[PDB]
Amino acid sequence: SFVKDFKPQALGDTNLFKPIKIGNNELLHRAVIPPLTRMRALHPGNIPNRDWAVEYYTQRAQRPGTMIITEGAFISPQAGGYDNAPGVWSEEQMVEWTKIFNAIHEKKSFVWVQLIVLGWAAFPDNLARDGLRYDSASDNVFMDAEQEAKAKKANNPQHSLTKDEIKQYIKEYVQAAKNSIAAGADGVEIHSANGYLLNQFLDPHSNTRTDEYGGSIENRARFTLEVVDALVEAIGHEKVGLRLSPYGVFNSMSGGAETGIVAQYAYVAGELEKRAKAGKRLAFVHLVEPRVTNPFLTEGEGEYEGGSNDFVYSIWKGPVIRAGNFALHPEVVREEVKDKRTLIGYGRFFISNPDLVDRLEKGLPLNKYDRDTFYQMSAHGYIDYPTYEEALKLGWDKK
Amino acid sequence: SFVKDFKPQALGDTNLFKPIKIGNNELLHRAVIPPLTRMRALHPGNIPNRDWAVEYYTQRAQRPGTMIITEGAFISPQAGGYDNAPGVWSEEQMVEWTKIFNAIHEKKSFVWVQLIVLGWAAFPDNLARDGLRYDSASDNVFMDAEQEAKAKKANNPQHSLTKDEIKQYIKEYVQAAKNSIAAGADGVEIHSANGYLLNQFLDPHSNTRTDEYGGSIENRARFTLEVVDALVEAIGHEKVGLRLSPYGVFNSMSGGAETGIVAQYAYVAGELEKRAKAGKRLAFVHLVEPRVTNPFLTEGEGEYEGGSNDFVYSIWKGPVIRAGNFALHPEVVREEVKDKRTLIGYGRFFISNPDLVDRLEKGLPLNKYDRDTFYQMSAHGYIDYPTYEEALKLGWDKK
Ligand SMILES: Cc1cc2nc3c(=O)[nH]c(=O)nc-3n(C[C@H](O)[C@H](O)[C@H](O)COP(=O)(O)O)c2cc1C
Ligand SMILES: Cc1cc2nc3c(=O)[nH]c(=O)nc-3n(C[C@H](O)[C@H](O)[C@H](O)COP(=O)(O)O)c2cc1C
Ligand SMILES: [Cl-]
Ligand SMILES: [Cl-]
Ligand SMILES: [Mg+2]
Ligand SMILES: [Mg+2]
Repeated sequence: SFVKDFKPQALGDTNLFKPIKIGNNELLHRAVIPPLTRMRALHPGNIPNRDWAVEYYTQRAQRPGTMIITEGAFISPQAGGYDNAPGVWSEEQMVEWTKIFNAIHEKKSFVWVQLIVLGWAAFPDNLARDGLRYDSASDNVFMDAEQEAKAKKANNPQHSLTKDEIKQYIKEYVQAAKNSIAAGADGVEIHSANGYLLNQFLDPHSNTRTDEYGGSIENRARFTLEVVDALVEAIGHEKVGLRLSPYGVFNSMSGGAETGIVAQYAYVAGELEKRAKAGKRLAFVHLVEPRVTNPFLTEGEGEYEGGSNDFVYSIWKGPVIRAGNFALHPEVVREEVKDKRTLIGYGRFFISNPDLVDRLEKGLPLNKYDRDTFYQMSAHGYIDYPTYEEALKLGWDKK
Repeated sequence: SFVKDFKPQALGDTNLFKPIKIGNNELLHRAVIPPLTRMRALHPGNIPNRDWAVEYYTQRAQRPGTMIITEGAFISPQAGGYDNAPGVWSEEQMVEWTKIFNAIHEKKSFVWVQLIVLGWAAFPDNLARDGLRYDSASDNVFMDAEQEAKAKKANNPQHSLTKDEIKQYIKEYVQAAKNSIAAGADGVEIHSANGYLLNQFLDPHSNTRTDEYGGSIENRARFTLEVVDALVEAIGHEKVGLRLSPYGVFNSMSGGAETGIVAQYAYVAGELEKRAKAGKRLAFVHLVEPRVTNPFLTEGEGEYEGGSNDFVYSIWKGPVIRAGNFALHPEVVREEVKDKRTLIGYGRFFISNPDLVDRLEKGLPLNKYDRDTFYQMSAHGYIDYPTYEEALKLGWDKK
């Protein structure tokens, strides 16, 4: 059915529908698909879903010139820990990714692989089964009670990364980015948000190290910036973006409660701009808004009104993708896109609306999303959400 | 005469005329007099002007409940180097300051002493005459060619402060703050802006030290925060404010050209908020706007449009005083004061309008200022600017 108490607004008369260049891609509009983990990958091997994944991305690539960022993909087995999320380290995986990339490109759209490393968000029992460590920045605070319980039962202690192990992860990032580009991707997004490994280093709560990788702003940011530099060198600055969530609390990050949090993120932005003047400007910075500090919470919940991402624009001078509760707030988008380098990521409503871009342009009703199938092993709630035309044929305007 | 091409607006219907508590003071409106060096102090002894200073402050205290921040006052001889700016270290000085404070309090207004240390802004030849060092954070870059010339002629080399010398300055700050409060001041403002000593430490251009006082964000901010803590301990958090100019380029600071500049200032703000939750919240943070990156330039010149101070509000949760080209822009003030903890500092037009507050309330014409007498040894352009009533009697509406 359609979202009931929503008054759509046509955004065709705004910059959301002005073309823009991101890296090597000529986007025809500024509605971006942000990375959305869907858990349809198959076990063993973390293989992109052989039955449905091409169709899912094809559907969502349907508006020509759409930028798509993939669901997070593990750079290596040690970086993983969810059996049904995909990786980008093996030939088996890349064969499926290549079909996905070809399909998106056939629709005249673009695809950026998000590269992820879970750290403490991983399931310790899955890792133990596979003889893998349970990693994080430090070893004196756990993510939450459920993870502590899983670690205890699995006899798999949260491990503070040694330096060489950080270097190994960097090696894996480089190979993963190379694999992605070689298989046909337009670029990669480095995930440094949402409480995953790089974020665990950035955050003073999860990072209590006393070596060069913690204990200060520059040190906490070291790992993230090393990955940025390794990837820019490997595949080019124009094929690399970075995702951050300064006010996020998901996966036990600090958010605005940490008074040093803006300085930490301002520093990272500064270092990117530094490189940008040094000739190596990233394709974009992608920010999760304080509009959504936890993506599991329904729209309008977990809003942080005490902080803004606007500080980033004073520092970083490249394109900025912003994501978080924008689908139901066209009045907010209308204002934000007046800035000529701002793009808008729409997550949950791209899950439920394969033709979301047409709907934004024309101010059409939106399909409600079904949270129950966000992470199901099913085609249902993955590839069977209707376009607006299909919805009308199904009589959804009458429900 | 009045400012010719200005269309005044009455601001009586805005928060600019809502009372607010700053430290121990119940301000009756939010138009603040920011610190304004006027160079009327007498030599020898850096003594506040025995003839005119009481009258000057009395005039500008005339609207009941006005917060006045004094011209910068040297904490010690070594901290000085301008013969005609006042100090707050000697009995001779404090006798004059006490009369000033009494006069302001008689008008039911408030007075905060700004404490300053010049560093490389000082005249090396004056210092050499008095057997004093020419100090800064470092010794490998000079402020400008004129200062280099003065240093050469005076045989007085720019000296990078040793650690114990930093400690001595801290001792002097503490005694200076005590002297101020004892003499009757409502509080002090720590000047960490405008390219003076504390700012010289904050800025990566002027601070190239490799010890604990430089080489990182935390280190560059160390001196400023040590002064803050020393003063909060000495006289109370409610009697202490801090002034910053993140985008300033005056006295050879970096401004927005430094990509790390927002992180540097965000860190300081974070540390203040940290103390604020630790029970010791400063009375205010005072910011110079990117509206004016150099106060010597006429209004509308030296504007930096590439950065905003708004980031501070995401971090620091106390009162914020903002200064820079607001007198001629009531339309901007009207918007900024919608924030209920924002006060507005008016510098140059408080020099020329002793009754500025009445004029802002009622939307009256403003007296033009005379830059030639900003720093003259004269009553002219100091205590002879007319109130609006006096201006009309002088026929200024006809000029
Ligand atoms: C089901 C689901 C899966 C997600 N997966 C990822 C992910 O793999 N990587 C990532 O950086 N963010 C992920 N996010 C966060 C989104 O990219 C987005 O920032 C968030 O949903 C807020 O935007 P929205 O209100 O438009 O949904 C996910 C969010 C949801 C709801
Ligand atoms: C003549 C003059 C003297 C000043 N003296 C000081 C000072 O002693 N300390 C300080 O922090 N700022 C000083 N400033 C900067 C002002 O406090 C204020 O930030 C600046 O003039 C911009 O505000 P305006 O446009 O309202 O004049 C001075 C400015 C002027 C024009
Ligand atoms: Cl799993
Ligand atoms: Cl002088
Ligand atoms: Mg169901
Ligand atoms: Mg004259």
